[PDB]
Amino acid sequence: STKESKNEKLKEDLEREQRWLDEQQQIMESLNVLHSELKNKV
Amino acid sequence: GVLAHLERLETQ
Amino acid sequence: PLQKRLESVRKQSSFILTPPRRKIPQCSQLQEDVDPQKVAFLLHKQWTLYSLTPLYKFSYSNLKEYSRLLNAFIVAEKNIKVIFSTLLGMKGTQRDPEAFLVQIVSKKVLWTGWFCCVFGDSLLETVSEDFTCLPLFLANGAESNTAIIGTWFQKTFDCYFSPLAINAFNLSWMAAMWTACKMDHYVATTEFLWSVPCSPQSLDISFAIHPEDAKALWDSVHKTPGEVTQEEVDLFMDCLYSHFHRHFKIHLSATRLVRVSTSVASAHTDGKIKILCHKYLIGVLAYLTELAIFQIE
Amino acid sequence: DRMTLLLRAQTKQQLLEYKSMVDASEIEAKIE
Amino acid sequence: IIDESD
Amino acid sequence: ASLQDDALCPYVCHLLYLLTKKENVKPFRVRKLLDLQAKMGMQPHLQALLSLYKFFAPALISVKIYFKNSENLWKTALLAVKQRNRGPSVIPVLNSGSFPLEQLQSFPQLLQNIHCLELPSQMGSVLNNSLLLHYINCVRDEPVLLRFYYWLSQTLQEECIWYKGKEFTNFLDTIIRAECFLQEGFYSCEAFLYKSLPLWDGLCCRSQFLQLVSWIPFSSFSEVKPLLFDHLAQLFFTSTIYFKCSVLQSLKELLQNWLLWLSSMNSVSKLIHYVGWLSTTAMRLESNNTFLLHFILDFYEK
Amino acid sequence: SVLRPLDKLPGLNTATILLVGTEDALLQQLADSMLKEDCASELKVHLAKSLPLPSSVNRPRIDLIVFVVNLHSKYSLQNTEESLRHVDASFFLGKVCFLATGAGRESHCSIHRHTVVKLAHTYQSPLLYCDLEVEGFRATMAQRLVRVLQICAGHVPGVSALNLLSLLRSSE
Amino acid sequence: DETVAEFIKRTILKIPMNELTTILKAWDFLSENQLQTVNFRQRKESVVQHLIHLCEEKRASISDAALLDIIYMQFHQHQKVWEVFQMSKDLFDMKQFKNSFKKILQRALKNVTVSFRETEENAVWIRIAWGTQYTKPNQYKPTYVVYYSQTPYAFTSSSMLRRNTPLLGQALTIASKHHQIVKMDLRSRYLDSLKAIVFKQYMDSRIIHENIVEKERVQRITQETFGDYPQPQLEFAQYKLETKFKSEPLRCLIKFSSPHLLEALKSLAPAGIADAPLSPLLTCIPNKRMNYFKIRD
Repeated sequence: STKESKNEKLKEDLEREQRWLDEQQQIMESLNVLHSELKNKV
Repeated sequence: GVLAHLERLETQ
Repeated sequence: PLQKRLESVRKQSSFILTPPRRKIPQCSQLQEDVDPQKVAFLLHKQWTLYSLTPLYKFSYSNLKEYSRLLNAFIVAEKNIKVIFSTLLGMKGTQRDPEAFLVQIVSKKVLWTGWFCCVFGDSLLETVSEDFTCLPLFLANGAESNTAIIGTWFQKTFDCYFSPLAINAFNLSWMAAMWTACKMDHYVATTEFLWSVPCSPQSLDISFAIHPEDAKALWDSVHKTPGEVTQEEVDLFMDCLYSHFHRHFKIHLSATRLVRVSTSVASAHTDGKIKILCHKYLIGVLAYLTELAIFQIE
Repeated sequence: DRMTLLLRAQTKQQLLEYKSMVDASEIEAKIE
Repeated sequence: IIDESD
Repeated sequence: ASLQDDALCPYVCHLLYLLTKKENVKPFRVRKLLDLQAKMGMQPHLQALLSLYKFFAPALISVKIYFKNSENLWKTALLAVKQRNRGPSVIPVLNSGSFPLEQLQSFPQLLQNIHCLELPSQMGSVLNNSLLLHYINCVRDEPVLLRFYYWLSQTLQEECIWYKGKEFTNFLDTIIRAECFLQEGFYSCEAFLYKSLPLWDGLCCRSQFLQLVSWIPFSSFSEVKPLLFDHLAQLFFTSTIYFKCSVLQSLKELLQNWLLWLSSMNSVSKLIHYVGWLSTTAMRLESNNTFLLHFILDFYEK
Repeated sequence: SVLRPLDKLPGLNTATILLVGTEDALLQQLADSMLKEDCASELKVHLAKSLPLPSSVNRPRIDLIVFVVNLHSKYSLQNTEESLRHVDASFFLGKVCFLATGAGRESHCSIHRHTVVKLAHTYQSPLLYCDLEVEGFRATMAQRLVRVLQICAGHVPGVSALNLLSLLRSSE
Repeated sequence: DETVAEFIKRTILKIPMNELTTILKAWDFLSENQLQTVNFRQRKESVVQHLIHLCEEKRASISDAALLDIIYMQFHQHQKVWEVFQMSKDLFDMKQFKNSFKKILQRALKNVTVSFRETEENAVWIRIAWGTQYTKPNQYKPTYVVYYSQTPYAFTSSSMLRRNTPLLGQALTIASKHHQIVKMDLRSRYLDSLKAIVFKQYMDSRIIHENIVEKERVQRITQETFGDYPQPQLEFAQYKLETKFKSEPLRCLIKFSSPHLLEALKSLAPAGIADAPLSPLLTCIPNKRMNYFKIRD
């Protein structure tokens, strides 16, 4: 029963990890494009 | 999850 | 940055080092910048203790802005006014920031708040430049006003007041500390208060000693001149307990000390402080200032 | 049965401890 | 002695 | 310009309180608002708008607010579920060309305005608002570190003293969820656990405590053992076998986190030797129960 | 009368515990928590106020010594150090333990916990912190004491009192 | 008169409205029909105004108002502190006693507001309102004296009696046909307990307890010293001691405060706080009929 419980726990944690990874991705492109725009403006 | 499972095991 | 060395210093903070001896305060007149009327209003009054995290972005110039903001908050909560004043001369060192008073006047002062820090440098040694370190708060007035002011300060400066507590060890130490102090005019006999631990309210022993007898016993159990040591405090308590047991065959040692009053000042476990004599006032603050740090750390 | 064998084991450990105590009747790195 | 004279 | 009308004045003030940015706080408007305050008096809505103007432009002044009649007349049930979906006291209520924090309600807004963000007066709402957590992850600002440290430490102290429970458990669960992010441990929790571990019975909030030891900052295995691992062994040698498996899981998670952070070696070697000594001692202790052996072997695979 | 661990012989799968302190009601409640559940081995509980223990020719082996200390009163301390002079050093080899009550309430702790920590470290004896007032904490300490009794009594093969002392030893 | 009207109004305001009806049943100055004309479910202002109307319809005086105040005191008998006077050195009559007391108090200076009210167990209750040679006696600072016929004891509430104490004592002793009158140092608030004290009218065999002889001895000694009967409800004690140190005599001063004394003291020995035999200074409180003590070497 511990083995199942940890199996679904790891599945949920992995899904949350992909969620965070996806969000920080567009965070990174937004930050990079903002930095490039500021660099080009000056 | 599994930690909640162990805790419900000590509940017994 | 500051966080790393702060982690290290509270890692080094363990209950392994011996309690250091404390220097007995000497008769010190009020400082020149200290206004006698302001302290006279402060002294001979009851104060409730509060420990505070360092202020964030606190300026002593825009006091009127703070007063009007508190007034606006109060009227939002609901013939009263809020007054901010700056009090000089009660900082332990130049490092300790300037102290100030806040008053509620019904257009007759009803609620007073004091923010201060005396000889408190460990917090000042672990703080950045933006913050202001006055971790000592004294409240005198209605509890509702105190709660409202605390709510405003929590919303504004991102801090809390914590009700500072004093145990029996600290209270006995401070009792010995002021009974070591020399008072020219013994105007209040020393008095201790106890409370037996029992779910129904039970007997509360109050034990009073004549100031001359107390001073004689102290000097008998006084070994290091100008300094107080843990052995002195322990022998003081042991002599009192032995006297009580010789009188009544009752082990007072199995009882919780709850209030200690002497000629100069009086303290209570819940956080009540009464001050009578100015000559040691400043030193008093310094001692209790350490407790705020000991609650912050 | 099981109670007999567990009593036997406990008596064995008690006897070993008593033997160690009677033998011992006659720094920190060494102890470590 | 419990002084009863007060 | 609708502030001249005294029938629209409170509602116009309530609208401007939500609409005002830093660019809108012009000197002429500050002067006219001060004159209107002098004419009408320190009205609540006027004072709220004036406090916002002071926040945006403090130099022009010296030279979460309730408004009356603000009842939502259009509050249907579906509008309520949409308003609650629009939000993606233990936690302080948040109080505000920098981007206003209240206007931050969408992910693209944060993407556009990450550079011009402003630190909140209180950052407790940062915990349950992932939007500000994104900027916190990289801000690396010294003052906010101390501000959050004192905040969370005193919050933990007051919650613990008030407990002696479900709200405390939920708050600690939220703290753990935030700790899963940032890929690094906090120090307020570390200090609280150091203070409370010797006093810890082992069953008050065991689920909550054992997940914080997983996120412990890397340190030499010579200062934590005298203060931390001694009471850990004290509980381990005397508590339930399931609690032993529990602390084994906690320490293996700690080992995983430490290896992840590092990617020195003497410290982890000593930690492994210590956990192995605990392992063999407990394996003897429980009449050689394979239940703990499974955790031993899983830890060793990790 | 100095107590000795090696005076008489124990019963068939019998274990005994001793609790010395001042608060009789707390000791009674702690013993009630002790005997809420009984393991395979029979358990005997003894309660006393001070040492030396009253003379009794019918005394069985006392395989464990536990001193309860309240940080709320120095009287309990003075009791503990006065009673400590009526026991041989052999008990100090893992047959003695200290349990402090009320340590959580730092406001109510009369004596500072550093004092009792130093006292325990001086004699190299295990030190435990618990709150007898709380039912849950008392129960947890109950299985803790039952199982440390099982370890020290020699019921489980493999370890002895000095082994658990080397286990429960503090760094400093 | 308006003075008696406002006096009655103040007394009614002191009376809780939940028992006002009983007051009337104990007052009986107003007819029962007048009582029926007033409902007690309505507002406090309304009921007090109706009572004022009722008493103004009849003739309001000082004697009836004083009787109402006396009966209010009877029903409460918990708001004042009582002291006990002893007379020493056999025919009694109510009427002549009242006449003599009234004559003496009138001869005191010129006048005094004196009212009598006989109660069960020969408890004559006397309300006295003092007045100087040039002013009507004040009804806001009254005193109460309780006299028991053919008895050597009397009770007095001392709220303002310290102004003229010997006058009341000499009047009481001359009215009681007794020569010597003294004040014992015994002061308390529970008047009924004073009444009682002055007249003396009051399993898991696996556990093997050790030192059980000590427990059985201490409980037996405590039971023999105190007793199964509920101890009198005494609330305040104070000892003034001056004895040689033996460890220039030390002067000590202790005060015992407890909502229920003689019970926490009863539980000290079972709790182990004090020795099994308590000191005589605490075991003779009901025996010696003494509450304040003085000790010398």
